[PDB]
Amino acid sequence: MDVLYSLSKTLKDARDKIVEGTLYSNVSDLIQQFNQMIITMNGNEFQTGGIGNLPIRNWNFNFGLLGTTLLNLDANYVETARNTIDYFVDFVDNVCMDEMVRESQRNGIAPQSDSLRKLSAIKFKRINFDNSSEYIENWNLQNRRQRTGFTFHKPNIFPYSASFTLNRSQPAHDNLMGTMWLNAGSEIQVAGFDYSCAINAPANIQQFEHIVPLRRVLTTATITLLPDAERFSFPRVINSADGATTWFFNPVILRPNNVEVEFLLNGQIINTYQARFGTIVARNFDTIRLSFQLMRPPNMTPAVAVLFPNAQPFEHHATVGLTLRIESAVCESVLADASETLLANVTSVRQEYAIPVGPVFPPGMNWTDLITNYSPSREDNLQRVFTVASIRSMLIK
Amino acid sequence: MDVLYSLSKTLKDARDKIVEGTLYSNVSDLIQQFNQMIITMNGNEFQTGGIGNLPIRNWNFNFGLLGTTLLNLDANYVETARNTIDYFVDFVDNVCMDEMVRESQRNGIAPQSDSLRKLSAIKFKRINFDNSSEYIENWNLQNRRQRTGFTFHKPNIFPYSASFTLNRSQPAHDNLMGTMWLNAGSEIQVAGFDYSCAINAPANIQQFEHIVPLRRVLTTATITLLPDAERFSFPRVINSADGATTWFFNPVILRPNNVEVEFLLNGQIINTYQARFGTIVARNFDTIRLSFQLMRPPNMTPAVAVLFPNAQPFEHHATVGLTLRIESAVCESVLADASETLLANVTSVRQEYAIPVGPVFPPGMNWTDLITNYSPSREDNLQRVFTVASIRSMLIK
Amino acid sequence: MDVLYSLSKTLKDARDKIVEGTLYSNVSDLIQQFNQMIITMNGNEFQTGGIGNLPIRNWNFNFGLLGTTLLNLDANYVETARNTIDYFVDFVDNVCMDEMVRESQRNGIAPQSDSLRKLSAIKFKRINFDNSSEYIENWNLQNRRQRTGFTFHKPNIFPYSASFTLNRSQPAHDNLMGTMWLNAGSEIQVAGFDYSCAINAPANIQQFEHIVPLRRVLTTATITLLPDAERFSFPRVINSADGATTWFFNPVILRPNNVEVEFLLNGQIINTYQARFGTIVARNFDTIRLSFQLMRPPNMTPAVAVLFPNAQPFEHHATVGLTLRIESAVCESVLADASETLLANVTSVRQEYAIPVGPVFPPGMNWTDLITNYSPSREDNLQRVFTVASIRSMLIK
Amino acid sequence: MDVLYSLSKTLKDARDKIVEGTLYSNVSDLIQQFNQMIITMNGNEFQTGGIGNLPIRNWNFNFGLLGTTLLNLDANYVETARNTIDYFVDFVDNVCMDEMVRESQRNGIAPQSDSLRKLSAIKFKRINFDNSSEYIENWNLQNRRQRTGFTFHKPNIFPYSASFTLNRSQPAHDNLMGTMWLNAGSEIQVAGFDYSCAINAPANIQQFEHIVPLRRVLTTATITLLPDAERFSFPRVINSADGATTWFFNPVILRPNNVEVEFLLNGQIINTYQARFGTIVARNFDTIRLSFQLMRPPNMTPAVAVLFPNAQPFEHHATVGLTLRIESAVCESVLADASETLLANVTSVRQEYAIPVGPVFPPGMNWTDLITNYSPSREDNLQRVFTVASIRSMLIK
Amino acid sequence: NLNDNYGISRQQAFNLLRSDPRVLREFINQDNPIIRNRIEQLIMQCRL
Repeated sequence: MDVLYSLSKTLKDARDKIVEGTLYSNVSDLIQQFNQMIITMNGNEFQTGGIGNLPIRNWNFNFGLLGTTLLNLDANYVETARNTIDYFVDFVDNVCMDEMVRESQRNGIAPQSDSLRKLSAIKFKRINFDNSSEYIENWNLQNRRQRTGFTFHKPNIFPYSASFTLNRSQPAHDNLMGTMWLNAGSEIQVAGFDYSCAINAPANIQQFEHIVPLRRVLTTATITLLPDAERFSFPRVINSADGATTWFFNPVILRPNNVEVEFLLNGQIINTYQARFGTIVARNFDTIRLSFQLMRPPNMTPAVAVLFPNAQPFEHHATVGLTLRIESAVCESVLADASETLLANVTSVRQEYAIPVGPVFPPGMNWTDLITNYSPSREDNLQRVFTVASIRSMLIK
Repeated sequence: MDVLYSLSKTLKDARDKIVEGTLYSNVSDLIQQFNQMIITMNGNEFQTGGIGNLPIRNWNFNFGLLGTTLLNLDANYVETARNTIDYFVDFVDNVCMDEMVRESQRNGIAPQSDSLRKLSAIKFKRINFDNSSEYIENWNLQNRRQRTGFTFHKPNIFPYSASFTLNRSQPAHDNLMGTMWLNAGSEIQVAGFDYSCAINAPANIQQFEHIVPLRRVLTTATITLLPDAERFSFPRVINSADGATTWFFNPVILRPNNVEVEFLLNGQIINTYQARFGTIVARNFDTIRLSFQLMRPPNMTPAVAVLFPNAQPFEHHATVGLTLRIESAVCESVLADASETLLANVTSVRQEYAIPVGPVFPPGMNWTDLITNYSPSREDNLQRVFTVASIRSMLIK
Repeated sequence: MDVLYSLSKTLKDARDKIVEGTLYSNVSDLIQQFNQMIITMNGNEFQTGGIGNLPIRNWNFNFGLLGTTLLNLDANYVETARNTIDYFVDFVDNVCMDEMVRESQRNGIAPQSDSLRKLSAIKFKRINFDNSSEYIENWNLQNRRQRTGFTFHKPNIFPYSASFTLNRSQPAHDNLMGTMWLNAGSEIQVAGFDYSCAINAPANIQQFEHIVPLRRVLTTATITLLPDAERFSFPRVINSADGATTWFFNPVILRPNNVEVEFLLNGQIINTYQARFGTIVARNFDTIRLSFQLMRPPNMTPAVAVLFPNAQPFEHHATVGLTLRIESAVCESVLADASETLLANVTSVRQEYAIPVGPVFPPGMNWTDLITNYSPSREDNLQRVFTVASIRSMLIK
Repeated sequence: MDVLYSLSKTLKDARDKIVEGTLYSNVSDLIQQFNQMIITMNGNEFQTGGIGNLPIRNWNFNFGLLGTTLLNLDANYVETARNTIDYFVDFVDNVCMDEMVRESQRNGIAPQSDSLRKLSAIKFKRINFDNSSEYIENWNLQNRRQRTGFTFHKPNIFPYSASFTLNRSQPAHDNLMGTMWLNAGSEIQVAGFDYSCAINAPANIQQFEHIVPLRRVLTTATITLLPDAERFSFPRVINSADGATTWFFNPVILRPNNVEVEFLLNGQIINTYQARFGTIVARNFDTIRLSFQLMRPPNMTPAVAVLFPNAQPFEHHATVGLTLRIESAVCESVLADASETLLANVTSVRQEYAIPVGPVFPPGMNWTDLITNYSPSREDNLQRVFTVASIRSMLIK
Repeated sequence: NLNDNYGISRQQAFNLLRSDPRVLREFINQDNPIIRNRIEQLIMQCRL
């Protein structure tokens, strides 16, 4: 692994640092890096590719030492070098690819494709520059059994879930009361709905309590909370509890009350916020419980009194709505993130060549069905492939 | 202040560069820098803690140096290194916790923790390794009395407020005309509503001009202007200005025509756009003025002409809506953003060890309360906290 | 162009690193390269301005040689350095701005300002630092014709185009069957709507088919798909084709059934998604097709029959929508975004000095008018001005 | 790639220059390059054939160097060269073809033959006599990032589509109004027709529009414009749109008035011409609009008043039209003219060697489908094939 | 708007400030959407 990112960084600095006219002093360490590497490469022969329909490639390391140059090197060396550089980037691209599609229920935090295992031999230890990007550093830290870190702009952690619970339900469905929630992407939209507007609940107050569990634990998150749900506030026709008929829903939305947001971890109240809207901060949690109250209007105006008679026939139903968007977060484990395309690069290199997907990943790299069945083993596999994909990004856009 | 970033960037260089496998000429000058730092530290003593649950810690300096004879790195090297690095990261983090929870009524340009107080002393200035980070560069060139910049994505700069203006109000609240707005995060949703639908107004036209002042100077605003008002397009039971009554609102949207926008700077026309949608740019402004007309369709269709009769009663009320979203900007004062965590980190570290609410920050790091009543003194103190939060973010995760 | 990025990074490194106190070898190389820049640039006139109302300045270079004989840094050295770098940054930004508002129709990547035209002479190609950042990296690369790439978050690819089409029409507009959509920024929201709910069509399912064609082949994009018309969910009063009649559309929402999204390229089908929701990844596409079915419920409980009378007079209409957001990607051409600041600077610097519009660029750099007619010459001119904007973007933010 | 053009021209110069009797000084360059070639080409083997019907042929190089100390040439020397010339020209031909057949979905500007793939190495870069033909030059220019240029005589840029359009239709065709137009080869002929001769219409004027977009912009066009439709001037029997019956056409020609031809660029007027025929010029255009008004004549001799009876039954039909012809042009891409055998030769050889259809070239080289969806990858492969075919052309006959 | 996004020369400008027909008409003939939109604003603001 370490070999991979070391060589990728040295090839990147090669592609980006050899331009005509620089002092010979800004490049001396670089050319000596390259020379050490190639000296190690003189003698190595490699065979790779061939799982799926991937091509079989044979690589032969036969080039001599780079050219020693004057004060300011000239374009001849540039061309001679970048030729072998093209060949080297081809090699490493096919390397990342051959590594990208392999999976195993057992170990596999470590390399699995035998080519990298050859790279795992002590003979390739001399070839190593450093690590500068995050993921390799968290790799080495997990190699040290310590804490890790990953900063996501809108992390994607929620499992696709459009589902509702029933409290007051009739086989005819015109006296409903309950709570309907949409979990999706990096968003949660909950809505507590009632048809009688709490005429029979004491104090003209109806309680709602809802709880979302996540599969992995986040850290130090920033979360925006807006007090009107923006997905459930319009009329709808909704399927049945048995999946065999349909009912109607005409909404009216009010400001909620007793909006109480708790960030929990194993039965301990880690954070609690009362009626605070806008962006909030949470120090450490893995589950979120929302509690709120739908209050019958203490007084009402003539237009309103047509909204909640004390009778049974109803043509508008009340609802409070709450939307929650995790703007940015930090996680210790590896999660597919918004800004980077690491998930995207992985799935693209998985699909583009019709590779029959592994025995533990989902069919076709479906991500939400994956996190629904997200395991520690799957966590680690995704971690390694994300590592190698971030490597791939380094040399081929 | 610079001294601390120098220390921590060097500590980052240690964490990143001295890992078995490097040629010594690749770290040589780094090694000299690190030994110079450690020398400069031998000869002083520090004390920390002393407010909130933050404990006092007494820090000494009597250390050993790292070898400079190595040609290729061995493990015992980085072992003895991490030995000292543990102490140094503990020290820098303790310094951060200490200073983050301090204040000054004015002149917040200076730290108030004994640590930095003695730490900016003359005998310490030898360690100015570099100013690689962005915020430290801003801080430096600020010391030199110069113009700066910071590039933020979807910052939270608008003052949060959920309120509404009526221009024609009747107590019974069955014939009303006015303007509604919502300003939060980087969103402004603004709408104008008419019950007469401008059937009695001169020229079959209604005008709304809405003025949103920005509290801090912006530069290079990329905005999206879109013809909807999403949160303002569904029935509502709103409290009136009575503080004792409640009124009804059922909207329908017409096309907001002659939509004209003016981005002003201290009161001079700077950017002025007219009947243009999608993406838009403003260069340098401090307030926004939105002028738009509402117009009754001179042509109709039966289903239309029923809802908008020539009489005074009214059941549907016309409304025009505009959406303004500020995607990314460059600012000249420190701001809370949608892509970093400084605000979050500082709020966390304040709440953690029971910091009694001091005499400067508004209570509870309520960002909206802070921004709505912005002040130069407070922006100074927040600049301090954000630079040092960035400092902290480098080492500890 | 490379000489401009050279000078830019020269000045940026001089602004951040060299301050009094550090170790000399830590800056010595940088000082040597800066001094060579000086030695070679002194003794040549540079005439900026000479079009429009932008000021017409002259530039002369005779700055001395900053000392390399020191080992530790004195206040006077950095004093001179700042006094000189002020001059230099003013020069670089003025020449940048001048190159900004120039164009051509032939050789759209060629130098256009007299300063740069003089400067790209080979006797200034002996001072070039590196190519570190992204935009000049891609410029140099596409000059050598390897594969290209720019990383975009929220790539505003489509124009704004609020259009709709009718499949079954009426002169009274009371039996509409068709589609509406809003496509702009990064977002697409397309909805298919019906009035008779397939009470005449075979099998009680109504088909809708919709296309969106792109103008550049994107690459490796994550896309979120959500099952709703998030901007077509409220009663509407809309013009007909010739704008002589206004029709009334009052929606009710169902689920979209047999949702079939197809990413097509080059007259071939590339990738599919059927009944998968939430986030997805697509490798390589230039056209999106959305084929979706609207189904009638088989059973209806008391609430529904009023929503759908089996006879021809209808009040409430059924509709199903799709929301499609391309989260992030990498483009092989240049585009704007919501997370960078290139477009804004381009537009501002063009807006200020009242430059007479050129024969090639569209007025006001109107982005949507550009995208509707993306032509290769304009593209290469974009790329040029965006590299120049990045250059400016490191020097005076 | 370059090496193949070099070799072809080299052998061409051999064929045209190396003839008995001359001064060896006259051929110095030629024999110098030839000996360089044989220096490079010994010690290696090349393979072709296998794909399609091309038989696998192996090729070697063992010929010895050629004399230089002569004074005047003898046919002995000539055939001494010619026996090698034959082998080499045949090998050139075969490599040309084995490249010609090849096509792939990705990266098509590069070659696809392992022959050319081996040719790309440094060992072959010694070989170059000259690059002075037009197509290799445009090649090297689209390599050097300069404005490319392809001159053409009578280009076949308009795709083939002969269809008509109606504005008013009777199921029996006793009352019509519409247009016909055929755009073939390099010319277009449009003709708008009415049966009423616009008697009922307002102010005795009937408008006609017709637009044509091109899939590749042109430059410095010298267009010819003749007002007529010789192709639509004789009584026709034409098939309806649905396909069950036909309709009649007996038109009578008038001359069109206020003929406006508008050559627009990206929705910007560049050339506009009214009240004028003959040869006109367009500097930079890609979108042609022909708009013309038919005016019912002012006053008519009785034989004419018989033609257009003011009552409803029509016994003759009115028509006015235009013809636009492209003689010479200049473009950014590759095109099909009426004076080059590139398109001819490539189609012919693909047929003769009977290559199956591949996913880039549509079946049967039908230039219609070729130019219908002209797009990047197709363009690149077409440039490649035209280039290599031109390479072939000078020698094959 | 006009001076910003359309770069009229000083001559055209001083004509405008006079409300000079030459420049207004030639600009409409060049179809700047801004000028036509202003004149349409004026037209519509006539509500007899």
